[PDB]
Amino acid sequence: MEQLTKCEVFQKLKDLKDYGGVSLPEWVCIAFHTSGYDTQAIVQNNDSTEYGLFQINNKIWCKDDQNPHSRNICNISCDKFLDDDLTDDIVCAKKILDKVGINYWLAHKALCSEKLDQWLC
Ligand SMILES: [Ca+2]
Repeated sequence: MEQLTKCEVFQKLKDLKDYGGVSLPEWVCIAFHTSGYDTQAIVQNNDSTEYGLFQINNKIWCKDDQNPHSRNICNISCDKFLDDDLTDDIVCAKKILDKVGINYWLAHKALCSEKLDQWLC
């Protein structure tokens, strides 16, 4: 695993600032709640696997050995979301937000609405 600090996440996610109207603090909050800042996090379910900081699934967003019949919307191999370069992770996160919305990560819960200044570095 590779856990980052809150400040490292803040700096690394700069390019997501205000994307879709989501402020930087919200992205950091999303990252904390999604993978605890672990860029190598992998979570398995019966029919799918989620990868990295943004926990992008191999059912619709990326392709891996477990599911080669993935829609591969982000057109990339999931293992790409397990390294130190968040560049492609960010490119794909924007698509998820554009397409499904912030609830891909929040699941209808208001986990990143109050005291947002707490997620600032
Ligand atoms: Ca990456």
